[PDB]
Amino acid sequence: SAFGAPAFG
Amino acid sequence: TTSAFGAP
Amino acid sequence: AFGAPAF
Amino acid sequence: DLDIALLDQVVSTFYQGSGVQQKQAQEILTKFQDNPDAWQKADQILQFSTNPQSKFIALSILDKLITRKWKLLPNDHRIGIRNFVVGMIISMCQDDEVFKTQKNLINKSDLTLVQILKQEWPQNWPEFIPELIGSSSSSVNVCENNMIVLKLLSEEVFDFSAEQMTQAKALHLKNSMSKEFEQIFKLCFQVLEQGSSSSLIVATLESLLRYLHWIPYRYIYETNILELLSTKFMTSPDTRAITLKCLTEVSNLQDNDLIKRQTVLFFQNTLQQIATSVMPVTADLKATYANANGNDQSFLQDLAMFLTTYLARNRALLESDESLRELLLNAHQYLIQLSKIEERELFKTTLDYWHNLVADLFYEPLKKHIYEEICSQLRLVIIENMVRPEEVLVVENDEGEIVREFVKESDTIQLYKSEREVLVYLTHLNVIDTEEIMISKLARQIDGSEWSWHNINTLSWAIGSISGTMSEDTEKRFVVTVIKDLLDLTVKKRGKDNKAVVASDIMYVVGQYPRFLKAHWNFLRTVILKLFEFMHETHEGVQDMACDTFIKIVQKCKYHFVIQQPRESEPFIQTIIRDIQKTTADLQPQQVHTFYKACGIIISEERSVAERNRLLSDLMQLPNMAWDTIVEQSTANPTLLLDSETVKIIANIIKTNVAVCTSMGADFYPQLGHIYYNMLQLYRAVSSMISAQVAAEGLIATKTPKVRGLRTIKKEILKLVETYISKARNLDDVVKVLVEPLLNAVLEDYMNNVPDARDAEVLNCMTTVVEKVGHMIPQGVILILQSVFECTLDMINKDFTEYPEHRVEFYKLLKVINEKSFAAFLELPPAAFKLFVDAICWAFKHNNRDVEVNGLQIALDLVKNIERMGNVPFANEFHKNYFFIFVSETFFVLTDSDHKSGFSKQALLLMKLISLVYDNKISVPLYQGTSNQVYLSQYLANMLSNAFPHLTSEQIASFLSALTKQYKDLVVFKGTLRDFLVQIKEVGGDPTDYLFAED
Amino acid sequence: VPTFKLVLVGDGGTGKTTFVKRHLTGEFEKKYIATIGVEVHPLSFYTNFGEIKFDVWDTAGLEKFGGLRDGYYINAQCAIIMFDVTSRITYKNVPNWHRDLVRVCENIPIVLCGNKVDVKERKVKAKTITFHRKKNLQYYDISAKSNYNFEKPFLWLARKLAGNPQLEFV
Amino acid sequence: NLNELALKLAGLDINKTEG
Ligand SMILES: Nc1nc2c(ncn2[C@@H]2O[C@H](COP(=O)(O)OP(=O)(O)OP(=O)(O)O)[C@@H](O)[C@H]2O)c(=O)[nH]1
Ligand SMILES: [Mg+2]
Repeated sequence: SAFGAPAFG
Repeated sequence: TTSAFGAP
Repeated sequence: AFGAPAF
Repeated sequence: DLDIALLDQVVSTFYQGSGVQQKQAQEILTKFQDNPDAWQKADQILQFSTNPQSKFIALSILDKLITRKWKLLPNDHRIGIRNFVVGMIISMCQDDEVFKTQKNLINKSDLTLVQILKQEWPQNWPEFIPELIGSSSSSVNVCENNMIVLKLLSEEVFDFSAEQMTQAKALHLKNSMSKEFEQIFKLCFQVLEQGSSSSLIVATLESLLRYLHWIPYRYIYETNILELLSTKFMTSPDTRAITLKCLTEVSNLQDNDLIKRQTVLFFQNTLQQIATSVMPVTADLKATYANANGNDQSFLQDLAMFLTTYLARNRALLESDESLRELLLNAHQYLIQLSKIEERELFKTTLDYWHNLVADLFYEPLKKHIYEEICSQLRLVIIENMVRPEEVLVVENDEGEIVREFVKESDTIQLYKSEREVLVYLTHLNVIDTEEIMISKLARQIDGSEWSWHNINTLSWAIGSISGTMSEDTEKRFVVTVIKDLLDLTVKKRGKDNKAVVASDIMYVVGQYPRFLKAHWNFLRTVILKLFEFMHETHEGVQDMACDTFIKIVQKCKYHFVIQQPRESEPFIQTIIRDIQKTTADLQPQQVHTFYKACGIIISEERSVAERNRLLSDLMQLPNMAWDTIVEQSTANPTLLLDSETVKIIANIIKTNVAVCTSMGADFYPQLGHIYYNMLQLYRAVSSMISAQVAAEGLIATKTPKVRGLRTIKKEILKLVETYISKARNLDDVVKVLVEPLLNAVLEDYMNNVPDARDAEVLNCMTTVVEKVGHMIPQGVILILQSVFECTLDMINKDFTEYPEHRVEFYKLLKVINEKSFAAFLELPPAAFKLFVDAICWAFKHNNRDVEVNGLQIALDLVKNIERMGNVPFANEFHKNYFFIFVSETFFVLTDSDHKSGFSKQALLLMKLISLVYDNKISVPLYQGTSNQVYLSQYLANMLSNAFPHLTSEQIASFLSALTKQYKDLVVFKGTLRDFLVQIKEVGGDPTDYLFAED
Repeated sequence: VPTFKLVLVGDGGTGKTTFVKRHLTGEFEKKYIATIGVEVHPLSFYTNFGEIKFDVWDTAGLEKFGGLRDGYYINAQCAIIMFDVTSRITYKNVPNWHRDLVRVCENIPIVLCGNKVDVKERKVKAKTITFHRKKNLQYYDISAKSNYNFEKPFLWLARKLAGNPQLEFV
Repeated sequence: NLNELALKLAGLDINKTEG
């Protein structure tokens, strides 16, 4: 979570 | 897409 | 270890 | 803990025992020798042990003490150890049995004394050399061993002092030996001309060999040692090789007619002596080398080294005078004979010189007549020794597939190219002689007098190497003759075995003459069609030959396959594509893929884009129909991928696409688009199946045939995408069409796979994407980091050994991300940037070159990136948070034992970091009106004193002083670092060593 | 049956242990697990003149794991010096390994081996490799991973030690 | 031209027994 949650299309 | 391979 | 300062 | 008798027992067990007990004894010995106070056991061992091996180990412990802590010892101990070592050496010399049978212990003892000399001499032992010289006259054995001592001294001071000593200490010892060499030479010379004992004279010559590396010319040319060497010691069998070695170094030592005549003289004497006392020019060295009496093989090796070295430097000297003509040609005749010896490394040594000679003859053809007989001889020698130009590896990959692949830049291949270059020169020097030799050798294949698979292959390689040398017309007559003879030879030979050999050579030769092929379409077409016919031949190696030759010929002649030739109704590529099912019917998958790749090479030559796409479409018809069928079946059957036969078909479908894409690159786009979305969908499917089974059954599932079949599909898909994107011309379509679905498909899957199902190939695929279009996809780069960073890092941050492939690919990915899209780090939360810095420092600490290079490079690039931002809050905050982290971490790997491969980058990084401060590029204080310069020095001085408490304050100050004055001169800066590296491993280092550059 | 002590030296990660263990088990290890001190491996080769055996002393290349170092070389009857053609510094250290080796064993047959010739980005070019010439060492390009000249070092040594140029592995 | 040579090459057959 340190980089932030990925937003996948 | 045109296929429906799927993972059994 | 991974996070430690070597010195 | 261990007394003398038990140590002797442990030693004896280790060297003469075996198995577990031998292993157990080793660990005892290793602990014993590493004990700081073990050196007090040493002299008792040396005094009382009944084991020479125990004494060897005792001397090693002594060496550790001497090289590291000598200056801590009271002057009583130093003299005591000094006298003991000297006394021990003398005892073993007067003991004749020991002197003969324990050379390794005496050499070890001599080396130990030399270690003392490095500490004490000559400032605390000015009479050593005089004391050595006179002790030589007391005993013939002491005299011999003195030569060994002097030899080791020279090596340690001149040959191996770099990086082992500070530059200052090295200079001190070199100047010391230079000042006293006068009397050393006197002893050496005296022994050489008076000496009776072979072993004494050999030892003397061994020492002289090392002196010659560095001594002033006048000792060599203004004495008459050259005449003594070249006359007296060549007649003697035990001194021949070592004398040649000395003279070889002499040949590597002007406007001076005296030195010229002396250079000629020792060569004249040496050659004369060899012909008289050793062997004539007519001697069959090839057979002589083969029997190999004693050290004759080494002598002939040393002779070739001597002749090639001398002649490469001094040939023009021998040419400028016709009285030396006989000497010149005899020297070269010896070389011709040496070149026939079946010993590759020996042959390569001669070939390097022949290259020098024939090149000179080409650019100076007035000298040509002199060497006509030598060259004619040389043509035959090289032709008969041509090595194969191409090599193939047969390997099983991680999926159990047996894969062919061509070797790149091997020694054999490099040897071929050297041979070719010489033969090309020789062919021009006399094309008639070259042609006559090759034809007559061919005739001796036909009459059977020299027939063999090796000889016909070797001749074929020679013939195929001189394309474009004879002029086009002569080349034509020559190749026609050769192909004619080979065709008749194939008919003449009995057995499918021999026929296949000659046929393969016919195909090799024609593939080497593309100008010949391109000039005659009917013949070129005939060649291709026969290759097609050979693709049905099950005889071993034939189909591989046919496919290899095919793609090799189209590589050179592709243009003639896309245009419509005269007397053709269509470009031949249309003919090839149409019959592709018939032609490739008997081929193995890998071979079929090579065929398709070859067609791809041709189709890329079509300039009309509409027609190129049409050709591509027709080429891919068979795999597309198989693919379309399987796509339809996927709708009708959810368990489709459990059929191993279907998996295998799909694998070959993708491999076919990879093959064509490899050769077509940017032109492959329409075919890629036809399958892209369904392919990505297939990827997620097979990767899910793998991860599911690995989760349920563990790591052993990875070896199962089912999983490996699926992983093959998975890897070939990544390979196809990587292959196109790396070759793409249209970056817009890559970004707008390809990248986003690719990232969604593989990054999410990678993230949710169990660790033992994650393929490192995903990272490598991402590296290619970022390298190509990373500057255009800042949001895509961020998505990559969010998907793979933490989960991959957690796989590789427990130890330094697990998941070795992910480790390498991870830092390759990080490097290109940091290179091409540093903007991604500017938008991310501090906790993650911290993880990024942690990962870099983690790469520093690896004893793994493949990981450590990138770790250093990333750090270098990162500092370069932030410095580039200028006076800006992000840059300034980075400096406060991480400047000293990088400084200390860099200093750590610099001072650690096993990170030497990154030394250059470490030094550069340190220079760069020091530059940031001492060039005032950091606009902000680094501490929580004191200037950053003095806080840096204070930080470093305190850091170094803590890490290395045995260093004096003056050592540290003098070191930091030099460092902060040299951070713009890389070469000097490195030298100062190496000096520091030397001094931190010993006590009592001279702090004035760091003033070496200034004076 | 004669047994010959073979010492195997060279920089860390050059492939000494993976070379030996593949000769022993047929398996190729991907991981780099640094040797500590030395490991002794019996290694037999069946020839056309019977069995020949090597006691392979696989030594540590890393300095911190060096152990007895040149103490391992005593009683050696042959040797292999290994370097990595993907790493220039491993070839640069070849004279150092050779130095320590021949100071203990002055006249044994020695093979120099450039490993990992299967890798695409080769750094130590073939033209550069010449150190063995003046030292009278044999040289081979090898690859423990891709089976290139895999048996050549042992074959050459076996012929030198048995004094039999016709010796073949069967 | 190389018609004669092309014809010869076309006849290349490693399975014929006319050694
Ligand atoms: N590509 C390639 N890799 C190889 C080859 N041979 C060995 N390796 C790899 O290189 C690394 C070398 O491992 P080791 O054999 O343990 O290295 P070493 O020489 O024993 O190092 P030390 O024990 O520290 O002296 C391993 O990760 C191998 O997988 C090769 O021929 N080709
Ligand atoms: Mg090892």
